[PDB]
Amino acid sequence: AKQSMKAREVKRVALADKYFAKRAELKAIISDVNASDEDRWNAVLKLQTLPRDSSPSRQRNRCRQTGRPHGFLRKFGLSRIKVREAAMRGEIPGLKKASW
Amino acid sequence: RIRIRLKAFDHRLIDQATAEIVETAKRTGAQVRGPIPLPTRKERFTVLISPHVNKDARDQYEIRTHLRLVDIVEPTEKTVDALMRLDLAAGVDVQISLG
Amino acid sequence: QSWYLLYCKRGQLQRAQEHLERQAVNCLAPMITLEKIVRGKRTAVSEPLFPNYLFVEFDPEVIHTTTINATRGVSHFVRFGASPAIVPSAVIHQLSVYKPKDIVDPATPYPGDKVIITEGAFEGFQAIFTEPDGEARSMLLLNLINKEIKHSVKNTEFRKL
Amino acid sequence: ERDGLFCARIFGPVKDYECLCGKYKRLKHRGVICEKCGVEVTQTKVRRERMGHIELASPTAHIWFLKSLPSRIGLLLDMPLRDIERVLYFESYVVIEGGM
Amino acid sequence: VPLDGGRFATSDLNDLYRRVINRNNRLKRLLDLAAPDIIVRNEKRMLQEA
DNA sequence: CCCTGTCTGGCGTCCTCTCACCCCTATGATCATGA
DNA sequence: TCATGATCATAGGCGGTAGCGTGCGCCAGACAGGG
Repeated sequence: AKQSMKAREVKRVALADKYFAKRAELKAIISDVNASDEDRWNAVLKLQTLPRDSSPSRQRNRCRQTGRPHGFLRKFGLSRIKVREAAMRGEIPGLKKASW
Repeated sequence: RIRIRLKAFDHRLIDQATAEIVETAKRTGAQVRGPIPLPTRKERFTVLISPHVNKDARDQYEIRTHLRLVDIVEPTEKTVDALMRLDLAAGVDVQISLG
Repeated sequence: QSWYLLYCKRGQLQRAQEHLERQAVNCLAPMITLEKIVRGKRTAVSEPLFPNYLFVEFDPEVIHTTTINATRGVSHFVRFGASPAIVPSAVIHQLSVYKPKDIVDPATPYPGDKVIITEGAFEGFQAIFTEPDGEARSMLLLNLINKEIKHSVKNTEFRKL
Repeated sequence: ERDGLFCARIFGPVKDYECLCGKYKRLKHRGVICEKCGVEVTQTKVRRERMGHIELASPTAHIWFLKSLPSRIGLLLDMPLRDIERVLYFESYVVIEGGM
Repeated sequence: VPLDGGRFATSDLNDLYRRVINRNNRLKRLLDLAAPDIIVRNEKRMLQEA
């Protein structure tokens, strides 16, 4: 992937980090059935106000080395290609070719 | 009683670690329960090995996390205290828990 | 015949102050309580804060000092100079009642203190009194690769075994 | 006693490669420091060369520059030695920042 | 040095450093719990002389 | 400021051998015996 | 069972309601007294 995409993501991550408490509180308010209607409306409007990159559902998991969006794995934080390279080169602990 | 949960990828290494902790226990205290083997976690992964496109071309790796449950029935003064200075070989995550 | 701060000795006021408070003599020192687990026992003693600093009222010339020397209360005058300096009595005059600093009981622990928790074999590591609950016993504040348990230790022990 | 005049975590181990707590004594295990007593398992020759410091609670005049005849603090300040001795032993007052 | 009698006739330097550290710790404690006005002076004189 | 007395700092051989000496006193705590 | 007495072990810097010091000597340079 490009440098720019990586930068965008980093930004998005930063924003998620920043606004977590507020966004979560707002979600809770909106959910809370034992609450005033006007308050709920205020909450949903307030959610709208916050930045979009603040959402965690915006950020895409990439390879931590290449930034490749597809073929990702969570345990390793790497795309399939780089993961395989890692297995071969010995740098992933415990990982070896499996047969059964 | 002190339950101890040894976890590692290498099984020979974990075995060595189990032994060593058992010795540490036995000299100081008395009635070590024993090195019980729990089930191993075989976390498998499939991946495409082609850079671009060959879907049937694949490699299937796995990680074998091995578990060893060692238990100490009588915690004495000396015994529990030994363990603090007696660190184990690396790549072996231990997990002690009294009671 | 007045208030004067002298570096003195300790603990036996009432005799040199028998010489003194035989008169209307005046005496004072800063104050502090001490909770100190002396030997397995919390002891509470509101003793003077300072070492030998002490306010005594007496009169210099007719009663010469070497006669009175044979007693405590005698290290020497507050001087800042050769002559025995006329001291102020700031506490007596404008600072009567104090010690709201704390009752810290200088360096002896309160609940939650961070110091030695075990000796003998397991010690070589400042494990922690997450609470000196009661000086009796528990299982240490130890921390390896599991849960952080608190003290492993009997009465005289959790602190300096 | 830690950490008095003779120490171990200030000045080093008493015995060579002999950690106070004792945990490192291998030929293929040199360089790593201790964790219990925190004594770097090295040599006892290093107790001949490590120095410690005392933080004085109030500053303190060195005697070699005060009373060596001539006094370097004396004929640096343009001030005779008797005034400097009567100031340094807390039985007078000298003026700093005299003002208008 | 040991004198092979259960006791250590110490060298003079450890005595001197021990006196400085005694007097300095007592001066830290006296500056801690507040000095009685014209009082935080005798202890500094003692430290300077040690 | 120009002497002239006082003061307090420096210094006072080398090499070797032998021997003694290097806290005791006071206070507090614990144990045992007697009432 | 309780209280008292005796014995043993452990713990710090003139000792005293002052005074101890007193039998080297030269040189030298600064600090100060007298004029």
